[PDB]
Amino acid sequence: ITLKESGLTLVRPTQTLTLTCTFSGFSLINSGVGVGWIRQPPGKALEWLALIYWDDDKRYNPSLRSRLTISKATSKNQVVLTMTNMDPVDTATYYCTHRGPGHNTPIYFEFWGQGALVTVSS
Amino acid sequence: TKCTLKSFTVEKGIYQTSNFRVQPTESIVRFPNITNLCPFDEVFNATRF
Repeated sequence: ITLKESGLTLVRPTQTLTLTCTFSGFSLINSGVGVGWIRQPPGKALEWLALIYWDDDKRYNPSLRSRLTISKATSKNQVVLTMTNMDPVDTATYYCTHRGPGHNTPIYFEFWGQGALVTVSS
Repeated sequence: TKCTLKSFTVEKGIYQTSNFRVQPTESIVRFPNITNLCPFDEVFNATRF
């Protein structure tokens, strides 16, 4: 099972961030399977952005709602995340992670991407 | 031979006492290459109930 992030890593403020997690080893058509995004500032704790189950349940972080749109492109086995109005405080690493089934309860974040350092400056 | 004539003394001659028949040594069942299982793996491993 593998994940990999990609997009533009540097953008000025008042612009929009786009990221694309292309994965391999699971499909967002089975039951259970889902894909999420988590950002982490440099030297800080993690933060949850959004999540999208296999039946298209687009959960969002409320405080970051009204800014986020998550969508899937299952045909290409890839997911796209979008966050507008970037700022220098949004400099972080963005991982795309996987939630599958366990043995008596769903597993969450068992496998991670490798991050994509995103800098917002000029 | 005595049992057929019901007599302890049998006279000179030829007598047809019984018959013999080799018995079957095995039993076999033979049916065609029958292979066409129906989809239980589709209703139990369905994608979304």
